[PDB]
Amino acid sequence: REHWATRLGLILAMAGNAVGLGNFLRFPVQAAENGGGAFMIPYIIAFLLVGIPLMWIEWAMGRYGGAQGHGTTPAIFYLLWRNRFAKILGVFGLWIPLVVAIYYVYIESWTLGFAIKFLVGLVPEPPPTDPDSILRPFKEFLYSYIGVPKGDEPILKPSLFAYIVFLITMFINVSILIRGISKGIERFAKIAMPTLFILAVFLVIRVFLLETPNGTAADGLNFLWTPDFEKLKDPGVWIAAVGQIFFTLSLGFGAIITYASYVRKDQDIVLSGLTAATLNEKAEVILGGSISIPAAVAFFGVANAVAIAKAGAFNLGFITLPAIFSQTAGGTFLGFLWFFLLFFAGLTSSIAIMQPMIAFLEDELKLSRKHAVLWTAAIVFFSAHLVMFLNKSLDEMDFWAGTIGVVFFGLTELIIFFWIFGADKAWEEINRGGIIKVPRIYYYVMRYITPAFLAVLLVVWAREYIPKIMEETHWTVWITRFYIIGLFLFLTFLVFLAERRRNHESAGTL
Ligand SMILES: CCCCCCCCO[C@@H]1O[C@H](CO)[C@@H](O)[C@H](O)[C@H]1O
Ligand SMILES: CCCCCCCCO[C@@H]1O[C@H](CO)[C@@H](O)[C@H](O)[C@H]1O
Ligand SMILES: CCCCCCCCO[C@@H]1O[C@H](CO)[C@@H](O)[C@H](O)[C@H]1O
Ligand SMILES: CCCCCCCCO[C@@H]1O[C@H](CO)[C@@H](O)[C@H](O)[C@H]1O
Ligand SMILES: CCCCCCCCO[C@@H]1O[C@H](CO)[C@@H](O)[C@H](O)[C@H]1O
Ligand SMILES: CNCCCN1c2ccccc2CCc2ccccc21
Ligand SMILES: CNCCCN1c2ccccc2CCc2ccccc21
Ligand SMILES: CC(C)C[C@H](N)C(=O)O
Ligand code: NA
Ligand code: NA
Repeated sequence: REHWATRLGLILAMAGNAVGLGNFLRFPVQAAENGGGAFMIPYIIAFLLVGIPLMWIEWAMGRYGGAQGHGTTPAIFYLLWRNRFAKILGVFGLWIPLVVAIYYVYIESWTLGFAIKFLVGLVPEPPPTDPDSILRPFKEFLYSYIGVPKGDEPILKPSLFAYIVFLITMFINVSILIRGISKGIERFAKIAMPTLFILAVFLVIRVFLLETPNGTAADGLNFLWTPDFEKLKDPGVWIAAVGQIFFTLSLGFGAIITYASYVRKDQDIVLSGLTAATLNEKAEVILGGSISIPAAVAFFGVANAVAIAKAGAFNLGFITLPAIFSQTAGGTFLGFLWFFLLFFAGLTSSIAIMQPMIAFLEDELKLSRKHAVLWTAAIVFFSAHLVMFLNKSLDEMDFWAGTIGVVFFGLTELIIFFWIFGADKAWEEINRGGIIKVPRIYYYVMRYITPAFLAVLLVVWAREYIPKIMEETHWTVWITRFYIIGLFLFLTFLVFLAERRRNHESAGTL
C-alpha cells in the first residue's frame, strides 16, 4: 500500500482535507445565522464531545483497515463486524463523499472562475454610497456566472466561462490525484497549506483595517465572540453547531478514514489526529471567522450583516465581501486573493472526497490508479451536470449527504467500532503507537456520551425538521433524490462485484 512519506506531509494533507470552503464560507453563515456568540458555545461543546472523539475513531479505523489493504468503509466495516449488513452500511462511506464531491467541486470551480476574472479585472463597476447600488452589480455578477433562474422554470443556465472553468477544475483535481498519495496529495499539501495560511492571515489583517460610519471590524469580532447563554436551549442552534463540526472536520464522509489508511500500521494517530483537528479549528474560528463577518459588519452593521447571511448562503462570500473590497484601493486584487484562497482551500478538500472512490476501485476492484482516478472523475463530472442545471439540486445533495448523512454515518461508525467491534478493542487500537495517549475520560465519552448526543440530535432532526423538507419543497427535488438513490444502488452493485471478485480470487488461492 502507498504510505505518507513524512509526518509533516501527513499532517498538512489531513489539515488540507479538513480546511476548506467549510471554514471560510460555511462557518460564517452558520454563525451569523445563529446569533454569532450564541452559536459558539454549542460549537465548542460539539467539538469537544463529537469532533475530537470521532476524529480519533476515524483515524483508527482507517489505519486498522489500511494494515489489511483496505481504505474504505464497505470493507473496513466488515473487518470490524463480519456481517453482510456491515458491507451495505459501508456503502455510505463511498456514497456520501461522492455526492458531496458532485456539488463541492462545482462550488470550488466558481472560486477559480472568480479568481481568474478578478485577477484580470473583468469585474463589475459599482457606482461612485447606497448599499443596493453597491451590492447589486456583484449579485448580478454571481447570478450570471451560475445562471440563476430569471423566470419560473427551476432551470439554471451557467455561463460558458463557468462551464469551461468547471472542466479545468476537474482536470486540476485529476492532475493531483493521478500522482497518488505521496507524490500527489502529500506533495501538493506541502505547497497549498503554507500558501493558504499566508493568504488568509493577510486578508484578516486587511479586513481588520476596515472602518466606516457603520462600524469597524472589531464590532464583528464582538458579535461573534460574545456569549448569549439564552440560546443554549435551542435545538436548532445545536443541530447547526454539530452539523458544522462534522462538515468542517470532514467527519462522516469516509475521507479521514481513507487518508488514514495510508498511515503506517505502527504510526501515531493520537497526536496527529488531534493536531489536524486543532489546525482546522484555528483556521475556522480565527481565520474564517475574522474575514467575512467583521468585513460585513464594519460596512453594514450587525443587523444588516446578519440579514445578508440569512437571505442567501453564498451572498457573504461571493457577493458581499467582493463588493466591500471594491470600495477600497486595490480592492479588485484583494478580491482575487480571496477567491484564490477559497480555490486552494477547496482543492485540498475536494481531492480528499474523491480519494475514497479511488481507493475502493484500487483496493477492491483492483483497477490501476490511473483508471480509478479517471473513472471517478468521469462519474463526478457527469453527475455534476445535475447540480449545474437544476436549481436547488445542490441544496438537496448538501442536505442528504453533507448534512444528515454525515451525522448518521458518524453515529454508525462509532457504534460499529466502539460497540460491536468492542470498546476495549477499539480503545486499544486508537492508542496503539500513540506519541500521546487519549485522555481517559474520552473512553466514556466515546462509548456513552457521543452516541447518545448524536442519537438525540438525529431524532429531533427527523421529527421537527425533515418533514418540512419532505412536504414543502418543489417537485424537482425528487429528480435529485432519485438520482442519488440510483448512485447508492450503483455503488452497492460495485461492492457486490468486489465480493464476487474476492470469492473468485480465493477459489484461485486454493
Ligand atoms: C457528457 C454529458 C453531457 C451533458 C450535456 C451537457 C451540455 C452542456 O452544454 C454546454 O453548457 C454550457 C454552460 O451552460 C454552454 O455555455 C454551452 O454553450 C453548452 O453547449
Ligand atoms: C480560462 C480561459 C477561459 C476562456 C473561455 C472564456 C469564455 C468567456 O465567454 C465566452 O468566450 C467565447 C470565446 O472567446 C465566446 O465565443 C462566447 O460567446 C463567450 O460567452
Ligand atoms: C440533469 C443534468 C442535465 C444536463 C443537461 C444539460 C443540457 C444542456 O442544454 C443546453 O444548455 C446550454 C446552456 O445552458 C444552452 O445554451 C443550449 O441551448 C441547451 O441545449
Ligand atoms: C434538470 C436538468 C435541467 C436541464 C435544463 C435544460 C435546458 C435546455 O434548453 C432547452 O432544451 C429543450 C430540448 O433540448 C428545448 O426544446 C428548449 O427550447 C430549450 O430551452
Ligand atoms: C468532554 C471532554 C473533555 C476532555 C478534556 C480532557 C482533559 C484531560 O484531563 C486530564 O487527562 C489525563 C489523562 O487521562 C489525566 O491524567 C489528568 O488528571 C486529567 O486532568
Ligand atoms: C444555497 N444553499 C447553499 C448550501 C451549501 N453550502 C452552505 C451550507 C450552509 C451554510 C452556508 C453554505 C454556503 C457555503 C458552502 C460551501 C461548501 C459546500 C456547501 C456550502
Ligand atoms: C511550483 N510547483 C507547484 C505548482 C504545481 N502544483 C499545482 C499547484 C496548484 C494547482 C495545480 C497544480 C498542479 C498539480 C500539482 C501536483 C503536485 C504538487 C504540486 C502541483
Ligand atoms: C467535505 C469536506 C472535505 C469539507 C471540508 N472539511 C471543508 O470544511 O470545506
Ligand atoms: Na474544515
Ligand atoms: Na481543503
